[PDB]
Amino acid sequence: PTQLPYNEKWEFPRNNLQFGKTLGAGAFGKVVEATAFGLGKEDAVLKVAVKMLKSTAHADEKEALMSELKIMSHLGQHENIVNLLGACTHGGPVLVITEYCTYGDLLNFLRRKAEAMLGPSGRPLELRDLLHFSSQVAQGMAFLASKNCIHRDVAARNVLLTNGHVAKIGDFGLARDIMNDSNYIVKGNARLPVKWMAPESIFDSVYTVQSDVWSYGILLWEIFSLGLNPYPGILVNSKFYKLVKDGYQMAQPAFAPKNIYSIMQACWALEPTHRPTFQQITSFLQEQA
Ligand SMILES: COc1cnc2[nH]cc(Cc3ccc(NCc4ccc(C(F)(F)F)cc4)nc3)c2c1
Repeated sequence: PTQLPYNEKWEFPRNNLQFGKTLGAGAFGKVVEATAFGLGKEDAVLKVAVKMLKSTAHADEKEALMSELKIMSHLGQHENIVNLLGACTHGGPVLVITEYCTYGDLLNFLRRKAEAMLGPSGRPLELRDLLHFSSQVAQGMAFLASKNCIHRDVAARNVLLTNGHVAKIGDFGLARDIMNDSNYIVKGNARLPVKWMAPESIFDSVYTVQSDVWSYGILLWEIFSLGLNPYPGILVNSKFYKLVKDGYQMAQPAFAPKNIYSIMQACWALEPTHRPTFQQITSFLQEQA
């Protein structure tokens, strides 16, 4: 968990990085765009996303970034996650070099796309596009699940779009301003994305792959509503916790076929083991796309 080894195959020279604009910034971290020179086997020169701490960060934050790095090394690579390209551990602050995704997170892309289509009164989205997006994050999640890996924050804001509009699951983490983010509710000590959480996660503080499958259900909802907020208009309070515990589910989104909303409902099984596996979801979605 903390005792994994950082392999130095990933080690990259920070002086071979030319930084661009900041892509996102949290309290104690940020993601900045950069150009790396001689990166990888083929000595590629490409645009990367670099994840780093700010000056405000302390040893606590340093440890987390390192651990995250150790995990990304452990996991392996898959087309539908945000891959680790390299890391700078020596001679300065820890820098994490990952794939750069031209279109940013899925949530804004969906929201800004929808506005463009409404406009008249790139090209517009069609139902195939949402199926593909949904499909791809399933392949990605299914990859983690094969590694006994738990994301604990599945949502459209942490799903990124590269060229060709290929979806990759990531985690902004320190690079997200969750202190002022209303999608993150203050429960006790922690700030949690409550509306995406399985009931067992909220109450028993239990996180499994199946709790991630629940969160994926919420994700499908975001996609087929073109970026609406989950449980819209509903304040997170005692009533809201009771409702979820008693099997309250959102209504069908405007753009979901009934079989897609059916799969949303299966993700929201109150019993964790009754929810689908990510592979099940993948093969079904692949077929629809
Ligand atoms: C905004 O415009 C962009 C453009 N390209 C981009 N590439 C990566 C990000 C944001 C980002 C940067 C790094 C990162 N890494 C954290 C992480 C943790 C865990 C995984 C995992 F588990 F899915 F493998 C992936 C990524 N996750 C997300 C980005 C933002």
